[PDB]
Amino acid sequence: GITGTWYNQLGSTFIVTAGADGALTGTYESAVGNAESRYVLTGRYDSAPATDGSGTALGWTVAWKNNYRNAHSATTWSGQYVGGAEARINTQWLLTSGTTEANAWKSTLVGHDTFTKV
Amino acid sequence: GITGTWYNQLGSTFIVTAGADGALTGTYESNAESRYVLTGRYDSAPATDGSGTALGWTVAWKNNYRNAHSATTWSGQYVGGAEARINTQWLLTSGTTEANAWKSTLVGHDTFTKV
Amino acid sequence: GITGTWYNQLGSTFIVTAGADGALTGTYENAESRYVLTGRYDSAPATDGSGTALGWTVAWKNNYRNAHSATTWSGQYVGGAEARINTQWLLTSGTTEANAWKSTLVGHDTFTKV
Amino acid sequence: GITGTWYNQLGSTFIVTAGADGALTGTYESAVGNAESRYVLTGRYDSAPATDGSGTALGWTVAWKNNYRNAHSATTWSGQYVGGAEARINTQWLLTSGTTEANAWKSTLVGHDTFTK
Ligand SMILES: O=C(O)CCCC[C@@H]1SC[C@@H]2NC(=O)N[C@@H]21
Ligand SMILES: O=C(O)CCCC[C@@H]1SC[C@@H]2NC(=O)N[C@@H]21
Repeated sequence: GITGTWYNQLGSTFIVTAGADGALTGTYESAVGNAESRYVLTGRYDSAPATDGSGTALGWTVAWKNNYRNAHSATTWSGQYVGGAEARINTQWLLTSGTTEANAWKSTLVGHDTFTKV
Repeated sequence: GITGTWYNQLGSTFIVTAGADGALTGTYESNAESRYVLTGRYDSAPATDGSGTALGWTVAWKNNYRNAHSATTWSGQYVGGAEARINTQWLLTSGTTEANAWKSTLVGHDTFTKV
Repeated sequence: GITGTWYNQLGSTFIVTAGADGALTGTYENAESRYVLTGRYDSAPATDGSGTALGWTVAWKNNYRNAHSATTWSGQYVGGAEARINTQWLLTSGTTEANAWKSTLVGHDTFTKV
Repeated sequence: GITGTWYNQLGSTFIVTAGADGALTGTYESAVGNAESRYVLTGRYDSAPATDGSGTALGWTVAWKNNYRNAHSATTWSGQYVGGAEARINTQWLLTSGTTEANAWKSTLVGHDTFTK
């Protein structure tokens, strides 16, 4: 159910596969920031979630370097899948750049993404 | 210099291998009962100008014994030198129902040291 | 633009007055559910269609309840017909040190005038 | 306890007064970023915290406008005061800049400061 192709509000594309032991792998395509083309993502998810109507906790990372570009940045997404009519992944993310120690205070962006398969 | 074992101040320990393909893999020890698979990515080609190396990993807090129905992501950067550290901000997201989704997510920071 | 009554999607409601010198003052909503708010905004935003930087704080104490916590919202006002306040918030509950790593929740809210 | 002069790890100066009512008032001066001289802050704190040795939840905002400069941004600190031989305010902060709709994805920095007497 998590496996498949997803989109967010910004129009990025995130092609995950959810493996057996809570492994998340795929590519990420973002509509924004220092980034063109596909980046490798990997993460993890809760492979044994709750029956009680609770969602499925997951997260992934993307290092924004590929064969064409290196932003010297990395983003992590934290959130939960929710199945149903409109299945969706509500996330919060943290994007950190490689900064000198004098710029580390301003090294990290925070934001939230919502993914859907539409 | 990311490869190796790292300690935070909370008593948590992580062992990670920094692969040549920007891969970050290892275990997180929050007692095998407490070890969790870690997976992430890092800037395999950092600047040499005094910048740290951006990185992120994730841990889903399920293993063969427990499941907290949650996941933590770390996003931060490796800083070399004789006093090396990984400085991070994390997001802990819990499995909740929709009416509880506002209370799904803890934020924090950790520093990691080679010790 | 900001001054007035804002509603989020959780039904919850706040009324604020932005004073000329970036003050934000109002209440966050049932008497028992009303709390004092205070914040600050950029009283002189760019004129480039950037929104208006602002934030505020609610400590969750009133004469009826005390949750021993504070929420702060950091976001920006985006005016016009359909105005929105898009925020991010940190909720921190007083904790012992031992539990301080789990002291602070994060999320986001979007408040509208309707 | 909370009332006083505070500094963070950045060499920033946080000068705050806590009201009986739960109001925070004061001035912040940051060592870093698009800032010089003092800025107005306002906040709230729990004016009747727990008895369990829990910290005092609190928060404040600085919109970064003063007569010297304007960064079109606001930082919200959220945290707790911790009494003791080493009084300390541990916080997480959100710095949101006014951005266009297009750049809103990168409007908000997150970070953490701890303030010492
Ligand atoms: O460093 C860069 O400029 C590249 C960052 C990638 C864009 C971010 S990651 C969080 C958010 N979600 C997206 O789909 N895009 C942005
Ligand atoms: O937008 C700007 O450049 C002004 C922001 C002020 C710098 C920040 S606020 C969070 C952090 N704590 C400090 O003492 N300084 C920085």
